[PDB]
Amino acid sequence: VDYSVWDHIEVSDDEDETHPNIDTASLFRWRHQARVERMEQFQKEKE
Amino acid sequence: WCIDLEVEEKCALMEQVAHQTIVMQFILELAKSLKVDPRACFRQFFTKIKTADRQYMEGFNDELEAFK
Amino acid sequence: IYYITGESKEQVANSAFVERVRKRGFEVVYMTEPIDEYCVQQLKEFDGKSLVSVTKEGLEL
Amino acid sequence: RIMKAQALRDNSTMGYMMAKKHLEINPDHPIVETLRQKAEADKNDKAVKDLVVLLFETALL
Amino acid sequence: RIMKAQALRDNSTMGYMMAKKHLEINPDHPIVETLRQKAEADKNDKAVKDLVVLLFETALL
Amino acid sequence: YGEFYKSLTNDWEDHLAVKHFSVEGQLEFRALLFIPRRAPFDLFENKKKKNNIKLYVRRVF
Amino acid sequence: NILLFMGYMTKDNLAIVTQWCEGSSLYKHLHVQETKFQMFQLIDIARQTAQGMDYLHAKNIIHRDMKSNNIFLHEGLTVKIGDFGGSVLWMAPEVIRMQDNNPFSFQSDVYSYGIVLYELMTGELPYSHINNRDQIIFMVGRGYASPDLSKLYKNCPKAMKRLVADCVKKVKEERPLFPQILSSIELLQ
Repeated sequence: VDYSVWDHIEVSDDEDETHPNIDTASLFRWRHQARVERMEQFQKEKE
Repeated sequence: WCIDLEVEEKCALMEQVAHQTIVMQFILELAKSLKVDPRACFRQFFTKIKTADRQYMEGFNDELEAFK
Repeated sequence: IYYITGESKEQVANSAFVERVRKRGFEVVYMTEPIDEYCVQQLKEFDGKSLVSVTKEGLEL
Repeated sequence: RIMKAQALRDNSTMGYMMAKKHLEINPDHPIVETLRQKAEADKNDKAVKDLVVLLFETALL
Repeated sequence: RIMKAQALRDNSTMGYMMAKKHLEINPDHPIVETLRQKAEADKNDKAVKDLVVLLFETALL
Repeated sequence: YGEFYKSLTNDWEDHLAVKHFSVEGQLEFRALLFIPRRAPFDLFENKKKKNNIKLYVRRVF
Repeated sequence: NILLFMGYMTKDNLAIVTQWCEGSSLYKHLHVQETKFQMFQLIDIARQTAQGMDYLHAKNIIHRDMKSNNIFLHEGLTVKIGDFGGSVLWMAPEVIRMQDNNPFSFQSDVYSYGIVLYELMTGELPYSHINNRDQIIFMVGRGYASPDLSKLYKNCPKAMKRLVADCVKKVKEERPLFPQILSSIELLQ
């Protein structure tokens, strides 16, 4: 019964990992931005 | 039905009309007093220990039995 | 977008802040619920247009 | 006051629940003494009608 | 009005979120025109001081 | 205790008061209960009650 | 017959959707209005934002142009980093130049933290009297400029004013010190 396919998932808009010294609503939009830019550089690497 | 045999009827079955009618008639008065359906508003409120069930129930049992 | 918040529709509609914007043919939004304050704190603009309170200093018409 | 200020009012039910007012007058007071003397001199006086409301509003506040 | 009426909010720290009241007068309206005539004769006259508290109270209300 | 409270709570200040006791019988628990000197900023704002009493068995959390 | 005993004694609500304070920018707090708090609170909001930056940088997350405005100050001892924020930029010279198009490295934000720490210490813009746009752009980009220590408050003790002076010296340096900066400021409290 291997569950290793589920081991690592990235979720922007997660309330369980907001730092208390940061505006929570700023961090979600800011963490979403990093995901999309990482993906676009990897799409460019495929080109 | 409590009207049906008022001359002759046995106490237990009419005391159950008292119970049914007081509980339902209170609900219907609240359903006029509010927007609610009598299925949506509900007998969770019958848990209350309050004197308004005990004193008033027997007062109206006497009134509604005696007058007819 | 011009708006005003208060205890009821008619109390807002009669309120002393509103006469000039009515006379000049503008449209005032009425916001008559306690929860409106909490959404208006965050809805600073709509469709690129800012929301301006009729009951604040520096009101530009 | 408090119920009207709640964010999650459930406003229809409270609109039924709000309880009604009784007005109390001070028999010894120059105002009540005067208003009575005025209302006894003319029961239908428009001045006592205009008075009774102005007086009443002050007591709401 | 709404923040003052909350059951479980500490309003002691309101000092940074309470706004300050700016009073505005109708230059056209008779009472304010008369008040510049009244104030003209004596700047220190208490009778005009007494209006500017009564009018303020009436405007607050 | 006073330095333990600061260690458990990350507070600067010394505890307001302490209870320390042991319950006998089949349930053998020991407990410290500290009252803070000043109420925490977010005492009611949180989604759920924020970790105030921590449960240990044989000194592992 | 059916009329009496009307009163119905319903439930009451105590659940509150607590308002959040619209935070001030430090520009709002320092220049644009001049709202005053005791210097220990100013060092506390430095610690609070340094913890925020420390918790942040552990995730390889970089926002360019960290500034005194994009931070918000709220009710209680409460200061908290945001994104809302010619225009008033603060920069490491590596970012200014055309040379490398991703000047993404953490040191930039550390030095930009050092700039906002000097805003906390000065309560007035760095370079506010010294320059117009040509000199402040050119001399900084050439690595050839410093804001004056004249505006940095002498009500600070030696411990933190020296650490802030090291926050000027970091322009010369490549050191991503944030957890150790955090240790240093924390312990110096």
